[PDB]
Amino acid sequence: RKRAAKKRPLLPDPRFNDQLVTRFVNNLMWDGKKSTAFKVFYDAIDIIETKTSLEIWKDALTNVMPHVEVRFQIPMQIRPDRKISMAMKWLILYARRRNEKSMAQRLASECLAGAAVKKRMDTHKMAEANKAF
Amino acid sequence: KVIVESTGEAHISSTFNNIIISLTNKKGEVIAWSSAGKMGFRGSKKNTPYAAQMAAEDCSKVALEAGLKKVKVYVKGPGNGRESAIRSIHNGGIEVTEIIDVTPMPHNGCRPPKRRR
Amino acid sequence: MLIIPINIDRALKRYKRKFDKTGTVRQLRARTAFIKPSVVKRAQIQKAAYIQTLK
Amino acid sequence: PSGKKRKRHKVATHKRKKRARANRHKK
RNA sequence: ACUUGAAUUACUGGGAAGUAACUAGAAUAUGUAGUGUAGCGGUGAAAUGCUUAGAUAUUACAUGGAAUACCAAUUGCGAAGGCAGGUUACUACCAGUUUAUUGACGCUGAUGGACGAAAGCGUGGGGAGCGAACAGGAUUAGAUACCCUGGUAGUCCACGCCGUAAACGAUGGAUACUAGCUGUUGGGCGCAAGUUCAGUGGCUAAGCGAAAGUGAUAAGUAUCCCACCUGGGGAGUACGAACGCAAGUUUGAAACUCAAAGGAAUUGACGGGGGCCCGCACAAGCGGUGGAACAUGUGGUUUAAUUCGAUGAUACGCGA
Repeated sequence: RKRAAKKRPLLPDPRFNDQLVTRFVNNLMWDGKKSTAFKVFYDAIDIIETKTSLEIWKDALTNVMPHVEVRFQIPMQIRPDRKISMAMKWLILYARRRNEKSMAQRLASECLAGAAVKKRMDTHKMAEANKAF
Repeated sequence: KVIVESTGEAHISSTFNNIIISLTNKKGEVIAWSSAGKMGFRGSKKNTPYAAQMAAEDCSKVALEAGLKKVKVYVKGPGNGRESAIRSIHNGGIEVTEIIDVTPMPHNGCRPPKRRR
Repeated sequence: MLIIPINIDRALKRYKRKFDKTGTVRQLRARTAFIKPSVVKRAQIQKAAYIQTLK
Repeated sequence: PSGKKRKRHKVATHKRKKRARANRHKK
């Protein structure tokens, strides 16, 4: 009986002029601080310049996109868009467990394509079991 | 030891809690059997189209490498899976030529057992 | 019996709908349990009365 | 009518029945 | 004295109407033989149970018991209980009609006789399935139950015994009158329409009824006969008697206690009844509390006093 949705339109960022970076830093924000989140993301993607650009980050963001979730524990597809919010949430949630020094340092999990693919593998292994529904 | 001449049947006996597929020669000698509970589906999912399909495909490409090409499937009993027990045999090699249903119905023979509350 | 001669999905759907039409998908769920005449004779006087009042 | 009136006549006929059963084989 | 009531006879029919004897198929169970390997069965999920000593599954044959899918139903028959696969024999009953026949031979019916669901009892067989009691598994705080796996009596047959039911249409049997509409069963008259008897359902007018309802198959208006009722509990109890192998059946009080029990309908309330909707109510996401130290509030314990009040949602950083 919510009867509506608005999807909350967004606005792109100056660097990389991309619309996914804005969603990523929005999920990265804490206590309503966007500037420091952008700073941390930029330091992280520049630290990732060891090995290309944010292309490798956005492709690593694909390996954490599940195709079916269990929610009598019935499996079902999630949505064509909630996939890139579960992927971002899982990446950001499991990048805060790395025992590195800084946030930009422990965010170096895009090259681990490492606690991010494990979640998708467990989801697929738990969804392929309850396939008779 | 049993002759596997290329004319046979597939007895699909289903019920309210399981299903059993048996590919059999044209003389009654069973060649290869399979069951939903046999295919690691122990629980309330034995009576499901996916379980029936897996149980059928288990024995399909087992009796296939024996000399069986044409089947005269006999279906018996109620329950789900009668569809995707012939679907995933005709879609897995061996070809079906009949869908004869031989579900037994008594003509007021015996007393049904004590309607359950 | 329900012998049906013979794509495969078309013939399978034909067989399934013939099986649902011949009145058996609900004939065995009635024989799974025991219905004594004292209860099988009221489902007629409560059905005929409904069909009559629906006229 | 109401069932409360027909009630208690099951208990009055069950207690007597159980008493007569428990008083059998007495001699 | 008469035929209109009643009964008999003649012709057309009618049915799961009875008793006895034969016979058929599907299905379940068991056994033998062939094939074949790891499960089968069960539940809201599990376990007990059967299985590598070859189960479940499939084919062929054999054995045995009970009940008769479709037809099949507000159908039909029977006084009621009740009666359902098919065939025969021995009976019984009913309806219509051109007959012929006797002439009130009729209705009801206390004592009484007969029949009388299921369960139960005795003797002798049979026993496939189901299954009281009972044994395990499961749920629960407990489960002597619901659920699951087995299972004795019984259910069946041949002689008997008891005579009880929500044995209900909760409406005794007759006869005669009083509006219609609409199906259906078996007859008659009909080339069809349709009409008239005998049964079986629904709507409804008048009329009855406290109302629900009934309403030509009356709970409508009359007459005859039988049974029963007189506040609730005690109580269908106590005592005596009759019947029965027994279980039990029939008849049937009193002392004592209360001012109430009871039927129909109305408004609200409620339901682990149904239908349609709403709310950060739930589903998703974020941040918390409950963990640690500090501040106030309150309960509790002490004090000469620890001022008073709210101590669920609607009190507890409240009056202040």
